[PDB]
Amino acid sequence: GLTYRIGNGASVPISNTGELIKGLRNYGPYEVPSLKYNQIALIHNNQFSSLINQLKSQISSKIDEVWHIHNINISEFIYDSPHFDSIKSQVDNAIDTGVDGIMLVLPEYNTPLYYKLKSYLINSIPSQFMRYDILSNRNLTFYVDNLLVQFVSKLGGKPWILNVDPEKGSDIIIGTGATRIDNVNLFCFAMVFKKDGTMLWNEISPIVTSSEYLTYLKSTIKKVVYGFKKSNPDWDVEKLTLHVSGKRPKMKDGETKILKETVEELKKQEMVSRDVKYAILHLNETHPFWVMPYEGTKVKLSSKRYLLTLLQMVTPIKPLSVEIVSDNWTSEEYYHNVHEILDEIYYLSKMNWRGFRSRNLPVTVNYPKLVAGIIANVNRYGGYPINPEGNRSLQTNPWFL
Amino acid sequence: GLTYRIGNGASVPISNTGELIKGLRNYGPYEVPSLKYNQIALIHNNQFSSLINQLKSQISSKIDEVWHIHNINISEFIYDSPHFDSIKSQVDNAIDTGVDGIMLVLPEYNTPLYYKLKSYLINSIPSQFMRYDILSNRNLTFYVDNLLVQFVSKLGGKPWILNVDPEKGSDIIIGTGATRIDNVNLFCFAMVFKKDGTMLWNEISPIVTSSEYLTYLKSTIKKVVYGFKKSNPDWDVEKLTLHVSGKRPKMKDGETKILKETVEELKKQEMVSRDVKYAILHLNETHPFWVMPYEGTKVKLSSKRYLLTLLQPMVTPIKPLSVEIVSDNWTSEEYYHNVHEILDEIYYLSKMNWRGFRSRNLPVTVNYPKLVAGIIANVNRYGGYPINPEGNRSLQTNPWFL
DNA sequence: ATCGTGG
DNA sequence: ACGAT
DNA sequence: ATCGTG
DNA sequence: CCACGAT
Ligand SMILES: C[As](C)(=O)[O-]
Ligand SMILES: C[As](C)(=O)[O-]
Ligand SMILES: [Cl-]
Ligand SMILES: [K+]
Ligand SMILES: [Mg+2]
Ligand SMILES: [Mg+2]
Ligand SMILES: [Mg+2]
Repeated sequence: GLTYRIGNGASVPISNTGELIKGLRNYGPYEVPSLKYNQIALIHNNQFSSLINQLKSQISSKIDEVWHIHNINISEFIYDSPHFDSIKSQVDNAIDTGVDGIMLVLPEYNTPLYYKLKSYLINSIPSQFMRYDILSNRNLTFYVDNLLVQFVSKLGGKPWILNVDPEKGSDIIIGTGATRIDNVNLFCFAMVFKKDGTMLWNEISPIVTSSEYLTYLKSTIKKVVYGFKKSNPDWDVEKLTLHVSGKRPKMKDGETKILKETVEELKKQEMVSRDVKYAILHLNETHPFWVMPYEGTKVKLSSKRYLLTLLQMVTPIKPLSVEIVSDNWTSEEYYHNVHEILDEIYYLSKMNWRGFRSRNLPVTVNYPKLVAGIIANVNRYGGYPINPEGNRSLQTNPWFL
Repeated sequence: GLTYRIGNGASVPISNTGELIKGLRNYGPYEVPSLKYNQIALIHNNQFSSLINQLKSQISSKIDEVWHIHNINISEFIYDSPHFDSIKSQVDNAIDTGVDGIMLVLPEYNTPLYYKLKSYLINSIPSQFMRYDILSNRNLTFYVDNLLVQFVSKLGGKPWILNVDPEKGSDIIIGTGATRIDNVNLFCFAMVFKKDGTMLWNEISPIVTSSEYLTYLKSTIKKVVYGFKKSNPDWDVEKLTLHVSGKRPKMKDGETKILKETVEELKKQEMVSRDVKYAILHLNETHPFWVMPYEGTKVKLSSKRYLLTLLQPMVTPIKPLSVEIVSDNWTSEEYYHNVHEILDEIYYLSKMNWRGFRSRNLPVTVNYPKLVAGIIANVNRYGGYPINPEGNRSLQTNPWFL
């Protein structure tokens, strides 16, 4: 009987898109974003196109009636050529007029141009890309519907959160680890989440080589907890869970030792409670299968190894492996704490803000994968480096959606 | 709603021992064995034992009331010394009086003595061994109940069969493969089953080295099909399934190639239909897990690999069975239809176990070969009388290994 | 070797 | 070692 | 790059 | 890389 909390104290069942959208119309999102300009720019090269005009009308009406963001104006900016220089001029024109976000329509598939512009925008202002070639042969309403879930989130809104019991679960969950972007290079990440699935803070390392992995893992985690604790000084962390994921160097014994060391150092500096109870978990997507009745099903493979059959004639299953690699739990509370962390992981698999029907995979694993896609391709095609440190908007918003 | 067919047209639901025993009392087993002497021998070491006396009276009453084998006489033979020669003398005395089967009580868990005597009795007469030191007033009822399931079966009875749709599944299923008895030596096996779970014929190769595996795999399958077809001349086989199991040499591509050749040779010889539709399957027990609803669940891992979540009968244990289709001549149009049928068939066969009342929840085409392998390996280890069913219609057609 | 687990 | 109908 | 599964 | 679907 799990539900999403949306606006005005209302709650709606999970797994029901139609009831969610209707819920949003009646009660609004959990948090409407507070804008500075009440202005979005739409940037395209199809000035008097009838479909740009229908796009804009659906966006304008849905922002108001579904997302309850009232009195928004959409200004258009036209670029003459679909080249970086020409598009960047309109982007810069829009920014200097004062806009809260940019909706950027590209004409065709162009990976280098996309990653160059996306990395520029990430460093500048919340943004949402669109492809005009795909838009044409597409049902517009489903297009704009899902599009605005992530754009409103990038603007700082909170579409919905999970209703969870404040007596149960982790005070915070840190999704951490690293992801390879090629055979030698990787970056480390650390993301602090509330048990209701909301991202509180994120940090990423520079792109480094696998030999630098453990050094930057500890430093990225210390960075994220320092940043989180500076902005939530009165947040008491007495129960802490780490979700470690990502295709990363296979140094499991060394990694667990450095993670355990990090927690005790954070405990040294009173970043977490005096006797914080913690567990370090490895989360791994495994081979999908199809059942030829499983929602919330937990499978025990061994004393420290579990599997969650996450649902997405036939029932496709995306199983998630969960291994408890370390914990300071007593043996009396152990099984109870196991049930809580596996429940928590299942709850977090309901919390992705990429659209209304997102992939059901824990946000602690999926959001770092979205970050990896951007970082990998910006390094591959030469865009602007993305540096969250020092930039509160990047540290506190889901810029990666 | 799967059910077992027992006697007089009656059927009882699976997974309920109480109703199955009551069903047998009311209606009899699916087939009562046809005995030659109406006599069985009980051979033991404790003439004045109250437990032996209660054992003999429970066997007598339940053979009559549960299994509907009426008017059987149970003669007794006492051996003095608990050693091979003395016991074998009483076995030989009992065989010479004219008996249908021997029930043999041994003093304790003496493994060399057991396998030497059991290999002798397998080569002679249906038999059921018991341990004197394990009998107890508390367990005697359960003891005799299950003991008789396998003994009636070894006498040629059919306790129960699976109620299955005659239009679905395989005409015959051949359980085959090999089992290593040590790092070098193995034996091959081939068993023919009806889709209702009954075993029709079984053959095993001699113990051979792993280098001889593919040769003897082919010859053993041909022997069991020649045997089935000689004794079921009109059994049309239009749909054939092979269940390949056992800890055996790593030769998957060559093994598959030989198994296909074997089927093609049996078609040429008109042992199966020249247009037989068949599949070769690898059945593998994998690591159990526990769900923290799954009865008969089929899991697809790819177009060729499947998993059956068989229940092991807070935390509920699962004993999954990997099923890989390594070869088939199915049309793409009928493929997934056929996949559903062979996976359901494997589930149904996991409900067939004539070892006792409780289902083993492992397909009979895997489990009966594991039982044979236990005997063959230990009889070689402890130097018993070698067992080979060839030329012995009794070993070929009866589940001597239970 | 009543049969199966669980240890 | 236990429990099973 | 609406986001997903095949 | 495309085909089709979602409220
Ligand atoms: C910062 As750049 C677009 O020159 O890689
Ligand atoms: C058990 As022997 C040596 O009589 O074959
Ligand atoms: Cl007693
Ligand atoms: K005895
Ligand atoms: Mg996006
Ligand atoms: Mg022999
Ligand atoms: Mg037996």
